[PDB]
Amino acid sequence: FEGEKVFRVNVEDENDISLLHELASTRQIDFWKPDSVTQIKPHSTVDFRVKAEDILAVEDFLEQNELQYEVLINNLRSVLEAQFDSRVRTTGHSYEKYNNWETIEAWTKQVTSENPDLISRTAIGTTFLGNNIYLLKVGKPGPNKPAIFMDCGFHAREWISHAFCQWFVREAVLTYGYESHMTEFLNKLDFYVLPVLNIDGYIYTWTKNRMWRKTRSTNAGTTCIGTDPNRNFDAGWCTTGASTDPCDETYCGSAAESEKETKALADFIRNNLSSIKAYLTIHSYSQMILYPYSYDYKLPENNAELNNLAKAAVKELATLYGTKYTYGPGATTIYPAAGGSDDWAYDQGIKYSFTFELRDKGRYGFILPESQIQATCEETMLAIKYVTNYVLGHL
Ligand SMILES: [Zn+2]
Repeated sequence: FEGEKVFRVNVEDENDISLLHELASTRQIDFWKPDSVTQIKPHSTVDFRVKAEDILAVEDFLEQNELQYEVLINNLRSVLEAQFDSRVRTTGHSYEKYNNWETIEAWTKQVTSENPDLISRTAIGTTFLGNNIYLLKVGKPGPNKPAIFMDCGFHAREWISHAFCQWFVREAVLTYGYESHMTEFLNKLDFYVLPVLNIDGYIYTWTKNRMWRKTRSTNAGTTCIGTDPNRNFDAGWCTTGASTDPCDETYCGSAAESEKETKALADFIRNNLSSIKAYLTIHSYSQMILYPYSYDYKLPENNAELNNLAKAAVKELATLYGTKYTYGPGATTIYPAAGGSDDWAYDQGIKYSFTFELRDKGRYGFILPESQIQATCEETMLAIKYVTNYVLGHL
């Protein structure tokens, strides 16, 4: 990644959109925000990574076509080399470092072993490569308990999301019995926490390509690997904002739930639907709380409720470090995109369904340094606990 840059471009009108589409047809562009040229809406900004050999051609294109831009990251190599800046020295698990899959997997076994009265672990299925997909149930044992479901690591490169699910579990077990809200939460409900969904992809970001997003499944008739798991669910599947080309980063897959990982998640949720009252899915970056719908311009029946809940959660998050989040329906932040898990869960009857996009706002983008894990998780905890308390009181 030596000499690679990440650009941000201001798009005003449809002319700017088709210009970016033409640029992306001329050079290989890795869209960071949103996920593809096809998800770009008028009056927004767009972030994308450019290869070293393409920097001058891209800059020339932006300048001569009068697209206003800035360089977010001047040398991606420098940012990548600076990501591992944790002051915690150890080769084992740390909640303040990014942990590889072998380490996270060992952590799921250990944290469960150490806290059997608060945590149980199951494997809800296996990935394309045969890795167990672990799910942790966090709560004091009891009958007929409602549940909140939270997943992290849909997208391989969004490392802060995987880190957050681990932090959440730590907070649940260490504050139970000591902080009144968490104590009430674990007594009355369970959290189902899926710390990494896209395990094969996550491994790939550690071993071969830090910028990988998709699953690692094969596709018929092409060398292009993987499906976008957040375009693989049965929600207006593959009708908008995605791609039928396996070589695209938003490939919807060969069918809804074609991926072992997404099928395992959808099966678990269907099998547990009477219990699950909220669905929370954790991503990065851009500091947003989004709710349905993304697949269509239509609004959910309880739009006013979801908007108010999102507003309150965003305000609660800001109380800690002043971090600013935006919020709203998915289809107001990007061009409509089909096949999302938050939309799917909502259409199953789960009335509280939210996507969280964590820090930052583009300074480091996906490559958030370890030194920000703690503050990111701390403030995010406030929003999650706020949503939990709301859900508990609105059963
Ligand atoms: Zn994501």
